[PDB]
Amino acid sequence: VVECNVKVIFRTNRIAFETSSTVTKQATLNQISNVQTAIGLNKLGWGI
Amino acid sequence: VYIIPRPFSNFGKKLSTYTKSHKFMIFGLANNVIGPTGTGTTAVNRLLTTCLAEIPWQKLPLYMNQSEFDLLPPGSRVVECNVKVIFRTNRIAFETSSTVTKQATLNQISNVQTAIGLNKLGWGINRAFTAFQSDQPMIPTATTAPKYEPVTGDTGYRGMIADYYGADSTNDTAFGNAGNYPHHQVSSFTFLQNYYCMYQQTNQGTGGWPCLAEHLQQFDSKTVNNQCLIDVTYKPKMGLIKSPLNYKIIGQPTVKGTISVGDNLVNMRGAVVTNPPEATQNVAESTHNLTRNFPADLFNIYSDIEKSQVLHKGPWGHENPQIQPSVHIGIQAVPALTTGALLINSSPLNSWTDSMGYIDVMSSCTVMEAQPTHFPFSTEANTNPGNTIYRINLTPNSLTSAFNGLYGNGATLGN
Amino acid sequence: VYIIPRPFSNFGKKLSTYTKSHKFMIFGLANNVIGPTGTGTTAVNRLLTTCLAEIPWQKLPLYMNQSEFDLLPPGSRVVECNVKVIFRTNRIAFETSSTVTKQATLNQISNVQTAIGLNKLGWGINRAFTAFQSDQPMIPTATTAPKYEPVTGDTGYRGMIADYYGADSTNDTAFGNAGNYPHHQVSSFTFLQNYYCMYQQTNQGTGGWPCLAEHLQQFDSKTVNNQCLIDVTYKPKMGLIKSPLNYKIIGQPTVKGTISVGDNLVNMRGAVVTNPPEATQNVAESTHNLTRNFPADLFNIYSDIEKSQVLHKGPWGHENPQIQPSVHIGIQAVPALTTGALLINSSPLNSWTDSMGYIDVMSSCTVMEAQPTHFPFSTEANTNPGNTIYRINLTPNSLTSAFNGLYGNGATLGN
Amino acid sequence: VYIIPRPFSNFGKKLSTYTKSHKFMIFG
Repeated sequence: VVECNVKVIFRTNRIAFETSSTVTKQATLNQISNVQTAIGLNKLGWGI
Repeated sequence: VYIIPRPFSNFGKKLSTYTKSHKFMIFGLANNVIGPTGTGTTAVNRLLTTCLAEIPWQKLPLYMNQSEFDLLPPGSRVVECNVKVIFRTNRIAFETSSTVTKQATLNQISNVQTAIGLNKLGWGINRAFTAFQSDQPMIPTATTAPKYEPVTGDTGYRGMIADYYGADSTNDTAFGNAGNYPHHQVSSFTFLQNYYCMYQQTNQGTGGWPCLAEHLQQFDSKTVNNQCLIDVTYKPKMGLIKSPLNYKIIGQPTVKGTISVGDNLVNMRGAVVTNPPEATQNVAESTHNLTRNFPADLFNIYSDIEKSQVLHKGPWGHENPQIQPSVHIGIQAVPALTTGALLINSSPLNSWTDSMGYIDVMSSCTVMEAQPTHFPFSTEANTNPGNTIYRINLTPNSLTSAFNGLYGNGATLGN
Repeated sequence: VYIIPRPFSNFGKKLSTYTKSHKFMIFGLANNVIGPTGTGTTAVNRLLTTCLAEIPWQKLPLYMNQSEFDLLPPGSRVVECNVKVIFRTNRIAFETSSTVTKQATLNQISNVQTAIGLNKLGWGINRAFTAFQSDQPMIPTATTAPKYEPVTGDTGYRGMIADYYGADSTNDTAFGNAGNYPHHQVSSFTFLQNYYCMYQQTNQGTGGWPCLAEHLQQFDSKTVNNQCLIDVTYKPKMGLIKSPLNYKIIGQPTVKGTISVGDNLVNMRGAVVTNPPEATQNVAESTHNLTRNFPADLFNIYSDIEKSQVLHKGPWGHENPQIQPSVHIGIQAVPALTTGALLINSSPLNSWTDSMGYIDVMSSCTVMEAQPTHFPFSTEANTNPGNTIYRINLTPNSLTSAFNGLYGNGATLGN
Repeated sequence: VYIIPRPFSNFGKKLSTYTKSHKFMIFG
């Protein structure tokens, strides 16, 4: 293998809608989410 | 000098045009869990399924209705005909039910996908209309002969023609608070009753599912939205769509001295041809071809309702003593199925949110012709063998496009 | 907008090249007293002989050896291949013997002669290897099937392959103080074991010996010396030199719905063809042709040592459902035989001074190919009928070039 | 002068390429 690449696009995310009122979890049309990417960590840092 | 000027009968050419704004609807058929052999006859075979709905830009009725077709003079041929479609939008459900699995969401991620040649050109089959599943009901289940004409097990379903146009001022089955509506004539949505898929069996030949993905494009719907993604057209290689013109038998010696044999040594090829691939194998195939040549002049259609008959007849209508080949391209519009929000535990993906796309399609075509006569008392339109036209008959279907290529259409009937 | 970019598997193409400096030797075969029928089967026929040695720029081994050939992937085809030769010089004997006739001389008059197309294109036959004469021993005597591969009456002589390359680290017959040497690999002269000549019988057809002289050029050797007189090349019309690529049987309807018949009305020619000249006569000939068309897909080679198999296979390998023709040109290098100084009384010319020419020949070629696969789990390289290739089989040899043209090679075996 | 030109076997290099559009899903 000479070189090999990956490119990714945050095509989008989807978050649920509590109908259930139940619990706790108040139902909302609001949405606050946030992507997070990372590279070397894996190999290079302190993890698994 | 003084030349006495000759006569002339210039027979003009009618050339019409037709259009129609169809409002088609597709469903996001969940990347159709392949159904094994649609028939108890091919039993050991399967169909990888797509939602790629098929726009019948080859069945005459997409372009014109009964009358318009009905009224075309003999020798009427479709010149060119086009389709342009607009991803007018798609709609995806909203799980209220919490039930199951399928977490309720105001989110939405869907994506259009169109494709052209695949059909005809690639390795697949249009097998559609179907028979299928309960909630998370987008994958389907019963294959079936694709429906263009109307089908019936005494009750009947369908009628492309009537789907777009309604019935006759008198026809019962339609007309009615509740029966077969004029749709097109009064804007209505109607579905694109055929989707497309790929066939393949088990052992007499084998290696895996080829890659559709690299033969159809996919857009982020919302992006491509309200924008037209189709607009390809076809100028049929031979679209004589009404019984041809009769050449008249009134010349002279032997060619009407008698109705005998008038044959001659030309030294140039003049008959239609045939390939018969001898597939035989013992762990991956071994073929053999044998060109078969054959005849010519008997008719083109009959039932009159053979408007629901195919368009490009390049493989059987040899015009005059010569030859040629080619297949009408094919075209598909649709949205990959929206996946349910199946939380946590899904580590199979098989829950599918119902979603329907409203694709706006306009179809048009030309077809045209002459009505000449070269004999003073001859009744009918008339020409000469110079062209006369000629068909090439066979026991079964001629190139049954409802079953996959080898570029031209095999002449036999699938599933 | 946002199109999701499709996949791609670009399978690269291996393209190699090969060369080799062969050191060939020719003899001035005395304008070969024609030998009557080399076989007790054609008994009444003859061969006007030339010294024109044949450079086998058509037998794969002239270009590459075992391994290189051996290691070519399926679908490997020779692209082009060339030969250039240099009249490195010739040597003529010196009669010491006074004996006979042949007056001793430090004089020398010799002359090179080369020729191209003759072979294939003209009216002759490569019949060589031979069986011959005592001093003034350049004319020869026994015709014989030309040797490229190895021949044997249990003892064996030859091996083009091994002549150039030697044996295997273990093979006895070679390797040894004295057995089958690596020649090429360690510069050695070796002979051009085939010379060329013309055939012709007695009564079923007749008029005399045509004129070779006007189909080969002759130089004053010494002039042309150490200068290359050949350098022509051939780009084979169809040089698939390794078993082709298998088209896989995994598309869909009928084409694998079953392994049945999938045939179709194309209306275009798609099968290989055949001429069968009906030579019949009563004092100079009378012919009749009858085009025969035929089949296609079974294999290309087997014994693996079919590297000693021919190069341009234009008359039998139809690639995909279509067609074509043509023959690899042919090439000859040599010196007209030096005449003895046969004084006074010679009023027949038949005394010939032994002389040998060292012609320096370099051969090269390209051959190349791909190794693609379009099915996810398919084992082997694989393509599609789109091309698949197809051979056309027969009982005897296909175009047995070792017996003279009619441009293409008759398919039957001579002498 | 006159050098007799040596042989040569240039073995070419296959060099392919591959791609694929995967559609992956993550959970928060």
